[PDB]
Amino acid sequence: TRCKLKLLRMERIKDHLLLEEEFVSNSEILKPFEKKQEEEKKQLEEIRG
Amino acid sequence: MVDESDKKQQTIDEQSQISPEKQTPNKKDKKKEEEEQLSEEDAKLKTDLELLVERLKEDDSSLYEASLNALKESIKNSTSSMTAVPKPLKFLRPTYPDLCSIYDKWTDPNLKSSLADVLSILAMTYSENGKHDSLRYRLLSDVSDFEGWGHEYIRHLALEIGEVYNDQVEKDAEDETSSDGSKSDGSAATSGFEFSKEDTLRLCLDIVPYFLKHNGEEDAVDLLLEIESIDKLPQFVDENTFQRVCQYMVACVPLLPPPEDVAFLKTAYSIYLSQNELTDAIALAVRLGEEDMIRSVFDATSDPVMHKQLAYILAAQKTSFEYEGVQDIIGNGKLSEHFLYLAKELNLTGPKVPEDIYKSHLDNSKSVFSSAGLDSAQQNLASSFVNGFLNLGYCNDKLIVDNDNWVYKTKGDGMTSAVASIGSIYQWNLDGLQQLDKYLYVDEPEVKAGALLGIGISASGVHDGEVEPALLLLQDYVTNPDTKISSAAILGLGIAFAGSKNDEVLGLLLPIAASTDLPIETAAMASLALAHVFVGTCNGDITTSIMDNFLERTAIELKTDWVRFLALALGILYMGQGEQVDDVLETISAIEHPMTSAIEVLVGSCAYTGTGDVLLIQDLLHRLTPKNVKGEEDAEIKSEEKKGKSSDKDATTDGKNDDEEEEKEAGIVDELAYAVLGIALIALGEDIGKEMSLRHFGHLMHYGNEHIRRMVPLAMGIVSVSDPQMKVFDTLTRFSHDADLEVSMNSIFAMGLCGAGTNNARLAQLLRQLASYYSREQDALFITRLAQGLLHLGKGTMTMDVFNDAHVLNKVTLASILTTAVGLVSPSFMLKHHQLFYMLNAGIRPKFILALNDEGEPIKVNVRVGQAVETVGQAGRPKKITGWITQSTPVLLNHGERAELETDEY
Amino acid sequence: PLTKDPVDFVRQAAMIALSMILIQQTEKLNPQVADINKNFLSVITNKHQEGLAKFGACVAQGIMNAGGRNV
Amino acid sequence: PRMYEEASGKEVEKVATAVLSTTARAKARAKKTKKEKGPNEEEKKKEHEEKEKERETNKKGIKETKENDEE
Repeated sequence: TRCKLKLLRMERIKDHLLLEEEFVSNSEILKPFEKKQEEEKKQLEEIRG
Repeated sequence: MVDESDKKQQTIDEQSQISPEKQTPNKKDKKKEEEEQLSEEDAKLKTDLELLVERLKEDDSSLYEASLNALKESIKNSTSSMTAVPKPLKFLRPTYPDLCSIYDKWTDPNLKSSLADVLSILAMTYSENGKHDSLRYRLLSDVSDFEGWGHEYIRHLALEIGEVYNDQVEKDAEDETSSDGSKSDGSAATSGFEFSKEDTLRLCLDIVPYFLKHNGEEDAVDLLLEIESIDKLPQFVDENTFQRVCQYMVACVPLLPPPEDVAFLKTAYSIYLSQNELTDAIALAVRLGEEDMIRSVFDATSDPVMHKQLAYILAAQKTSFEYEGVQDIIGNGKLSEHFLYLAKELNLTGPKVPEDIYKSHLDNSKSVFSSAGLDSAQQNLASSFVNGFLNLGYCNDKLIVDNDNWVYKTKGDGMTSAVASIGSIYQWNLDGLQQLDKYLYVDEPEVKAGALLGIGISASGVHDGEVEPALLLLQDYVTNPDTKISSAAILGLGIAFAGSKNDEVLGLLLPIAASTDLPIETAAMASLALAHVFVGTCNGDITTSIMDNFLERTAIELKTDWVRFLALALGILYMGQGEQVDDVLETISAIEHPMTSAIEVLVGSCAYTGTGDVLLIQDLLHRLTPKNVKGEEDAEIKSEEKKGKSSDKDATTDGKNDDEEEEKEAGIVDELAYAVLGIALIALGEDIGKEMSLRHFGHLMHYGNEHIRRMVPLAMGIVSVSDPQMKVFDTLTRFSHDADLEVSMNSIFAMGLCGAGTNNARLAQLLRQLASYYSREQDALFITRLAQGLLHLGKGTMTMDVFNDAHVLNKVTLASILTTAVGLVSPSFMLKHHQLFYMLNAGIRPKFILALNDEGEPIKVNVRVGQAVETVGQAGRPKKITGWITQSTPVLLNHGERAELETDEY
Repeated sequence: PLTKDPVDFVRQAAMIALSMILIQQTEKLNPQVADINKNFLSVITNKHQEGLAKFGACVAQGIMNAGGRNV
Repeated sequence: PRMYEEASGKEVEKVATAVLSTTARAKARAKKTKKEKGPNEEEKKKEHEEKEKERETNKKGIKETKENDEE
């Protein structure tokens, strides 16, 4: 039982903290590049209708 | 099932399935009328017990519920548990399962809640008798089958776990809480816990921890020692006992904060010491990092035996294994005092014998060169460093160096680093000093300085036993007043001795590192060296280093580079401790400036290490804050801000890295990914912040020892070709190195594509070239790990110079630093009294099966490979000894440890 | 209801009408003055309202704040 | 009347939801943490006060008040 838990200890914390990170980070990815990336998005958008 | 009366004994059991006539009517009436009939009840107790046992086979909820329904009432309704005082107390044995039948077999939410509390009280009172222990026992070792008992027996056990946990969270404790109604301590439940522990250790693995961690005391653990040390060999073998023990520290490793975690690991060490294998003792003593525990195991073999025996040889081997050299210094001199033989013993402890074994391995691996043939401009400088990077460790490439042509064509800072790279050819070797000497007595001061760096690197493999120590050479240079000479000298001294804090080495470095009034950029090396020296052992948090940092901030702020190196140096110094580092966070923060805040976030990581989950969230809120503040508006400063931002990014990564090594072991995949996303927040929050986070990612991986090494470095690499700073590639390759030319090929093609393809600056090109040669060592000569290898939870001391350099934009000055990259792992060989240099056979194992381990005690099946192979990195790390069929017995158990094998043939 | 009417042209009229009615009456003398005010700003700030709506919102806001709040 | 501004609440909301989800992920660790923390506070002080650790706050009485301010 206590051997199972050692494995169970790492597994829960680390991935569920990364999940909580990725969720917040969806927004955050846009923020450092928003004038190369939205500039590119604009020009992409304009030609293809 | 159906009633069939008293025709035979078989049908009596069927009769009492629906309605008992010897437990319900008779007994009930009896108790509620005469009190001469207490004597009849006492005899009938034995009969009642048997009827439970026979009908334990039956499992259906209905025919336990209803049957014992009116007995459950009788506790308070008729008997009241005091109409005959002793007599209901000792008749609580059949009535206690009756209560459990409504708890667990039937689920009625109102009664399941309420009777949990009742069960706790009556468990406590009946454990005074010691018959509540026996009640648990008949279900723990079983007598009969039902689905019911397998869940039910835990409900009794859970009562104990419940209360003990609650006394910490809620300060009131005891029976004042109505959630158990049972007192926390007192000599009525304490004796119950000890007896319970005995039975559950034998048959289970269960309540034995719940009790330890809930007590929160090392005392709980020291009781555990007593019982287990009896069990060590007669009940089951040494090995089985051990798997419980190293586990004692590991399951709650990542959930004992600093004062608790150390106090528990003391006890696991002591259990091992008591048991047969001292091999298990040494591993835990290294873990603690305390000087005291190391000495005790070394003393235990050396001192009692007058004769040389196996015992002196074994002592020397055990201390030799840590290439920190912390164990090396301590163990020396006892050998001298005893005086059986000086000559064999002193050499064997030192890293001098590790030089000799390397030659045997090298013979197999041979030499293959692939170094760049480019000359002229910055391409000359690139190629000359690259030669040293491919010939790391002991290698012979004398003749190329002796062709002084290309050597002299280096210029400026290039000269210093060129001489330093020559030293890494003879890394971990006594000979090589000759090449360095020539340049040192001629030409400009620049080559003189580079010679001293090279001495540092070479002296790594020989600095113990008073056989050409680095101290001896380098003291003269410190005395000399020139800044370049002195700065180079103390850098090399720190590298060579590593974690060794010998009196001569330490005390040379003690008055110095206290001038920062004078503005010298290259006086970073003052604190940087001392920080390196400190790691590998418990830290005094030296007053010399703390004072000079503060003084530097007062004096200057013009040299941004200087103060950034200084900040890191404090945080690296404190490594090897975390208890004491909680104190010094406050001390630094006493004097407050925005510049001082940069230092604080770094030191927070070390204090909180192996505990970081408060640390993690902190280092993420910090990231958010600049932007968050801009948000508010949306609806001298230069130096302070930049130091602020950069420190945080470094700190975030560092926190994660130290944490992932020590902790549990599954989670390692996950922690690498936390970086990718930290960078991702960064990918559209700070533009400036991206530059720092790129470089950090590679050393995140190397420190963390990630399981996956194929996909993630390569994928990240492609994105970062476009992005500025080619120093990103250097940091990736230190991870990718692994077992050579498994992982590291994909790196050679990928890094080689961007480098060869794009030339648009010879500056950019230089970083890319150095990274490629680092990654591979020809024919698996050696491997580099940040980790000790002796412990896979460990962390080195020689690899901390690698970790330092990724916090700053690339510079020619930085190139001199990067030549140093020490961190060697030895290839194991089965030793004899004549010092045999060949291993017979080993099993190598990519992935441990065992769910009875994390680390994985190597499986006994394995895949078999030949003699004289390097200890394989990831996807090979568990290593089992095959020697048993040729009947050879390891004296020194090896699980994929760094440690050289030793075998006794009889 | 005529400030959330299905047709836009009614909305311009309705906002203007309110502000004509409630030209300089304080919000502790008619609570709904503030609420209505806020509607107008909310339309002006939005950039997914009809240009008919936006036109009405800004004209009606200036009538609310007319004369230095002295008329 | 008046002046209306606020759009840094949109930022503030975002980091508020973040810490709160992080705690649930964190829980497994926090539970051990509470063991060690609380005895230390008892023997000493909360921080620099000898109050607001007697109870959940320092009061458990009613807090409801009615008919307050202007009418």
